[PDB]
Amino acid sequence: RPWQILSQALGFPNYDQELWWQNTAETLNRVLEQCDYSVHLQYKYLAFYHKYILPSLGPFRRPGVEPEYISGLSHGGHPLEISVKIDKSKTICRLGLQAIGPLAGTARDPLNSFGDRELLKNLATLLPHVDLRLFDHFNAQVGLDRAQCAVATTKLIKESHNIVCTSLDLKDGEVIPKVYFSTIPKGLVTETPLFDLTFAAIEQMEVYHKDAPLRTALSSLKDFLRPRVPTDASITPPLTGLIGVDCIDPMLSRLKVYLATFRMDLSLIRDYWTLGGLLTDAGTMKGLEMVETLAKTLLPFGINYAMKPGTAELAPPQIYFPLLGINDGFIADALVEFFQYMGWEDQANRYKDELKAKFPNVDISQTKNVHRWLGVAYSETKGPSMNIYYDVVAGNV
Amino acid sequence: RPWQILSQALGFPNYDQELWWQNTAETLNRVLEQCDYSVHLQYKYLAFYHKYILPSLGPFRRPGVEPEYISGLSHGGHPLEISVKIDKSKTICRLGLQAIGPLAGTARDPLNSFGDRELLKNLATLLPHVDLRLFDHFNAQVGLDRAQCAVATTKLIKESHNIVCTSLDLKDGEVIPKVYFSTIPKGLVTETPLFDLTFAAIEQMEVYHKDAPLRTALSSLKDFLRPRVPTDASITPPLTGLIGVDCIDPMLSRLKVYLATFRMDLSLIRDYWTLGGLLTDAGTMKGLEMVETLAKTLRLPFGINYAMKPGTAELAPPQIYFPLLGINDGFIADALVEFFQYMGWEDQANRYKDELKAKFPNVDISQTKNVHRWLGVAYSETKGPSMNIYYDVVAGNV
Amino acid sequence: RPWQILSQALGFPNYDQELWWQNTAETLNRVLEQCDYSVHLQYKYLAFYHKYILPSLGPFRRPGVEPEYISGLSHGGHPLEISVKIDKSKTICRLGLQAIGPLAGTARDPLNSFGDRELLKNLATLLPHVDLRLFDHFNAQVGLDRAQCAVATTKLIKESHNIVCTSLDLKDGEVIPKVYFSTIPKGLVTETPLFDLTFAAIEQMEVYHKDAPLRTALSSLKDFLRPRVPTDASITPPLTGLIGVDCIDPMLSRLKVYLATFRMDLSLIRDYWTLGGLLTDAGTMKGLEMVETLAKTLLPFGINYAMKPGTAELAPPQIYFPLLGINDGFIADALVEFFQYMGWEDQANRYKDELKAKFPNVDISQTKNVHRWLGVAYSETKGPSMNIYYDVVAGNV
Amino acid sequence: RPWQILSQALGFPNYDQELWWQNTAETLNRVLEQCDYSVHLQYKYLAFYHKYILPSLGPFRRPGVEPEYISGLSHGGHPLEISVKIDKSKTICRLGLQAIGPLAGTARDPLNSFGDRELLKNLATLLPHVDLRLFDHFNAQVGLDRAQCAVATTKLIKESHNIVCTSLDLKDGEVIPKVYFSTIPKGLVTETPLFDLTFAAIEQMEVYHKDAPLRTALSSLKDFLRPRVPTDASITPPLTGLIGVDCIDPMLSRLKVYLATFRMDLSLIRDYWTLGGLLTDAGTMKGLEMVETLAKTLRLPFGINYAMKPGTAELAPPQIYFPLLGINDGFIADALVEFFQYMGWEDQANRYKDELKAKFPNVDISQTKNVHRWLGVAYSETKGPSMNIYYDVVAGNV
Ligand SMILES: CC(C)=CCSP(=O)(O)OP(=O)(O)O
Ligand SMILES: CC(C)=CCSP(=O)(O)OP(=O)(O)O
Ligand SMILES: CC(C)=CCSP(=O)(O)OP(=O)(O)O
Ligand SMILES: CC(C)=CCSP(=O)(O)OP(=O)(O)O
Repeated sequence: RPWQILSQALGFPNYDQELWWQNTAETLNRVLEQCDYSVHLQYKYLAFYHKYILPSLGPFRRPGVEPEYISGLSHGGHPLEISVKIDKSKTICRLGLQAIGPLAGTARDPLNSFGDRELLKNLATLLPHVDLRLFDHFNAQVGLDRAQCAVATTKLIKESHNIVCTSLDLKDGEVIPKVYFSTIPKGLVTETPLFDLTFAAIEQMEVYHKDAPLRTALSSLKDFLRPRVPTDASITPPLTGLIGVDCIDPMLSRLKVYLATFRMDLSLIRDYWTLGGLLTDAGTMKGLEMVETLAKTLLPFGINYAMKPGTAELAPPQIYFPLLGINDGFIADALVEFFQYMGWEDQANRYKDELKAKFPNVDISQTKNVHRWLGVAYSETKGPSMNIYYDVVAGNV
Repeated sequence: RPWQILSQALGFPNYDQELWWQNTAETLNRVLEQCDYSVHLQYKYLAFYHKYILPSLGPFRRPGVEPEYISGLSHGGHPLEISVKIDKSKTICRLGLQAIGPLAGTARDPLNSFGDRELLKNLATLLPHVDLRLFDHFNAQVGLDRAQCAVATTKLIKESHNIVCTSLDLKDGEVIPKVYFSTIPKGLVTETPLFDLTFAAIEQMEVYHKDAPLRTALSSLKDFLRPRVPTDASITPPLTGLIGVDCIDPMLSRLKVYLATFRMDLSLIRDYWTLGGLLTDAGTMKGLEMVETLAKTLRLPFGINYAMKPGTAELAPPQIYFPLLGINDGFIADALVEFFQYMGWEDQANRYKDELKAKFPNVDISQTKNVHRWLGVAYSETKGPSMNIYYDVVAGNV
Repeated sequence: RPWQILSQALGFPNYDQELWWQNTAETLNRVLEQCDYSVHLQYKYLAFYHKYILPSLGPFRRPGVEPEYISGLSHGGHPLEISVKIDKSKTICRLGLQAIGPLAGTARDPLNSFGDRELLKNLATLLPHVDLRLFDHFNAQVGLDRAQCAVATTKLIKESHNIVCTSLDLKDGEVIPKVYFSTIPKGLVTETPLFDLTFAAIEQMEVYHKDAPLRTALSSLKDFLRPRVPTDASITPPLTGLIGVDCIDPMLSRLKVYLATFRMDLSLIRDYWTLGGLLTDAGTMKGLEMVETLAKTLLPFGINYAMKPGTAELAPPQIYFPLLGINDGFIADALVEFFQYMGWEDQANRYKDELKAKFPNVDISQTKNVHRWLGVAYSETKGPSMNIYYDVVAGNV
Repeated sequence: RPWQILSQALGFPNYDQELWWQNTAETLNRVLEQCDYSVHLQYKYLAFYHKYILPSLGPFRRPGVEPEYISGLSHGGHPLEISVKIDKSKTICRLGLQAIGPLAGTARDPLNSFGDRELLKNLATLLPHVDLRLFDHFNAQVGLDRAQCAVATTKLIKESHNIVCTSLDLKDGEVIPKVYFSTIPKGLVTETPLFDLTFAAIEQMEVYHKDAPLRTALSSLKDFLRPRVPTDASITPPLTGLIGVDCIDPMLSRLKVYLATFRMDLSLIRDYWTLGGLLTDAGTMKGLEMVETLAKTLRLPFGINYAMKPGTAELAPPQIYFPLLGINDGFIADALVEFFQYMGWEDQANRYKDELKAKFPNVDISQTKNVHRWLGVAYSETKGPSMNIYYDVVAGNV
């Protein structure tokens, strides 16, 4: 099996990397098999994961060994998630991580400011299509000096001592990086409103200055958000908490503005999904039925407005439902029912057996931590989609 | 001696680092001694150099071993310079380099786009006051993807396959990084005028949006440069070829706009120094006599560097850089002694030649023409006159 | 293809490693395909080669870039060879290299004394069955301090500034290391006879002291060699120039004593093969016919006497014929004829097309450097074998 | 100060190295100052420590972070000791460590079999006089394959999962390595008596075969030890538990055979020191009074170390090591002052307590019982009396 072959061939530089492999790689290889990646792509991705991702993941938190840096990405504080993006026809595997520098969570690096850019630099000599210009732009806008980072750690819980995180889409035989920047540490430290920081950083992008359509989309977005998020410097949800970009040509990159809120009823779902009455068309409304049916059939909620250069009109967001604390057997039964509702008969018939087989060390009918998030979207061109985000480590124990 | 002691204590991870040390570290230790750094600071800076700078310098170009990446920083293609900044009261040592990545000058990294940021990342965990925000800003504005980098190499000579370089001021017991970004590769690849892209990148700075004084200074600078540099996309002089920042809090960083030109007579020196008649005050005019006297007392382009700081609205006179490559180093030393006497820097005059000899003991500096590379001169209202001398250390040692 | 997939997944830490891959890995993957290794084993070996062997190979000598260390292993000074061991039924791929330290061929490391042990140390945490005790034993016996190493470089050509080299058999899904130690630098520097050094080092082995059979074999070997090699300190072939061991349990390791000579006529072949009349049995004589037929159908010659603990009697040696300077098209036609002589019809029918396909950048009917060595052996239990050693780099240009 | 200056210049690759430095480097710099090393040598040894020793020390065991490998070298499981060797005329500083590989104490490396040789390889390219031949010889004789290593861990406590450790004498402006190999894991796994395997490994040395004097010394040693240590495979005292060599030319290396025992009265001290009546001369007998006086003036085993050199046929008296773990460090200091007065080392007596305090400023050394770990004493005919004091640096700093 590819994960086993690579272990045999490569070994491990240190014990932390060995443990990360022993607790994630079998699962990943299972995911890639189940999403119908060829064997050559299984090897591609697993070898990549070994060489580039294992060293970025830092120490493997476990009984008796408490890392200086604790991630918010998972229940046990491990900076890793594996996610699937499901259509009608295909499923795509993705990794989400924080790349942990070797002084992270200590005075020389209080918010783990460097690990993600170091990974991306390695990715840029590895991969011909990786572009760091949007990364560098937002790092310059929302990054903090060391003194500022220290101040931020006094005002945030241990699981939120971070500015950046990274995802890698394993798609089209390639690795496609995306990054997300948190606005919160900068908001806190400079006592600037999150709304102003977020849009100030966006409006200084080189692509913003060249693309009139993007400027039109953002002004619509701004007009929707301005009345709904704080005008002052509080961290009072609903709030503009992350900015997302693809690490590709800035003209092709999607710009992502993520709201976080703890409150989500039907009125709020409607309001977010339709941008307050702005989107009334039949595609948007079909999406909204889907989201409402999902809520019925079933950490902050997330609303992610994604914009692309050359497009003047906003689309409906992706909405993220937190699943931490809900039984994983129930979630699986709920998703099967939702998949039948969508007419995704093949996804419905396989979901629960393939979930078991991803996570053989665990009884999903007893766990509550393995599904962490679910995102749903509807695109005008691409159709409906579902993202399921798993705490791999929780599922491997 | 410190450079010897660190060799014995540290050794070398590879032969290229050993050769770098053997061709630069004696000289550097000499310079620090001559600028009256304490012994503890000599160790501090030499140990730092060994740990952080040696691995960043790449292969040591020499007969039989042609690196894939050739730097424009020195005559022999070595990515290193050492410079001294001389006042009346003190002398400061500084290093200039390019941090060479391990695939530099090959298809995976045609313009050496990553080494400098990697060095700076290491400097940020080392040093409590290092800030990368201006670095990242300009890297986003003037940097290029791989395909663009490959295009750029087809339009530039081998010595100009670069976007960034780094300097380290060894001052106040600290290491203070500065970086410089070339506008040329982006100008060439996007077929944009250098003036436009330089100012477009500056005007998108976070500090530009917060600081009215800086905007005002740049607006005056723009009015002066717009008529004097190309409005088209040519690389002809005078041109806006580099943008410089300090890797510190953006509010305290100096923003530097560097012109390169090959033509420099007395009228041009006047025009640059006074910003075309804009500066007429007595401090400016004293600076101008000094610079005129230097030009009289004495290939690469001339440089003119306008340096602007947040919170200051008015432009100051630039620093002017005289190129010295190809002029005998014994002559340059005699000229500098005379200039130092003119300034009333009697102590600097009396020591300059003997210290020059002692900086470069393994080569007869009176026979060479490549060791002094540049000379910069400035006058500040608050600081007084200054001189920067930039040496091709490797040419002084091989 | 696996070599391509790994390139894509892994990239390269530096340009030298990239060039080594671009000039050897396609060939290796071709060899492994032709010897019928499964795809999973192709990935195993190619991933291993990338992680462990590429960094050990040092700079890639090429026009404009002259390394400080020049290896004798190949025509262009590259420290690599790939070899095949051919039976009737199977073919085994092996790598031979010198692991180049980062100060090799300079004053801090004049004979490249450290790179091979550093590779083996990495192999010992990678592989459960690797044993370093025989390595360390012979390193202690024939290794030299820095001053001695400097003296040795003044008395040897640049291509002989070495004490150790390494081979890796790619067999049974495993990597099996072997090492060879040169007696010459120590002989030269201490003005000790090679015969005395070689046997002194052997007789101080822990296994020699425990195994009466081995002591009996070596005393027979000593009685054969003593009259035929110098009693003085000259490097006058025939001479005892290398000692070989397997990096496994000392009780299972074969101990190999290699003679080098520039003179090889029928009388000498006979004398070496039969240990001077000592071996007269029908197995030995069939071997000898085979070797004689090979010579007829077609750097020093090599004679390698291999002994194993628990066996009191000597076996016939392996004899190594240097092929440098003989046309590679001719060698292929000669080997095809020899394979027919042996009744290895399948090996005969495939040898020349598979040779072409290993080395697609080159016209074998014009080159003289690609076959470097041929070894032949006959074992009482295992049967006849042939080892062919290729200059991979010469074959890739 | 040098330890501060190197921190500022070098920083740390990871937090474990930072913590090591923060808990040992001040103390080390203190020791070097107190032994009258020049400032240049302080830098030399501190820079060396940073580059070569910090990464070899592994994780820094502390509350909340339990490393996979736990060393027996110190009370807190930290693989480091600092020791001073005191004469009448000088004091020499030495480091003892285990070089912790990155899979140590796990299935891929159960007895930490590789870190020490990796450090020594780095030392061989650093230092012109380092020689690995004796290291490799004993590693071949007493080392174990992985399966054997896993068996050994089932028969030994966690603090004894080791085969090798390393010491570095900081002497003559140089670093001189020594290594020690434990015979215990091989004794246990092969069910061989410790006496037999110790001498079997020694007798296969290349130098043993060339040097009649060394063979004669060992033959006398064997006659003395054979009746006193087990003839069976038990780990009971007295036992031959370590073999020591210098990593230098085998002809100049001292070969050290160390006994460990828990029982030490005046008759036993006499028996060990005189090799059972074998040594009766006036130098030996003066040494013996000294050692008797030390025992009177004052848990781990006692150590007795017989040290033999090629070209010497006759045995000398051993060095005897008194274990001090569990005895108050204020008391030990008062005892040593008294012993120093007895020796007529008035200067050593007058400074010992104040320097002890200043070596360990972040802990009150009068309250601790773990800081002095061992005391060794020797007498040479050619060299005079000596004392080695071994400190648990980490226990003195945390
Ligand atoms: C960081 C979290 C929990 C979600 C980010 S939204 P995403 O990038 O995972 O979703 P897409 O890949 O854009 O479909
Ligand atoms: C890199 C070159 C040739 C010139 C840079 S100007 P500088 O930064 O060296 O001069 P100052 O340090 O600003 O005085
Ligand atoms: C070093 C050279 C050219 C030959 C060594 S003999 P070998 O080990 O390659 O042959 P075997 O693998 O023992 O059949
Ligand atoms: C490692 C331990 C506890 C004792 C070793 S004896 P030593 O080598 O430290 O003493 P000397 O350096 O030989 O004086």
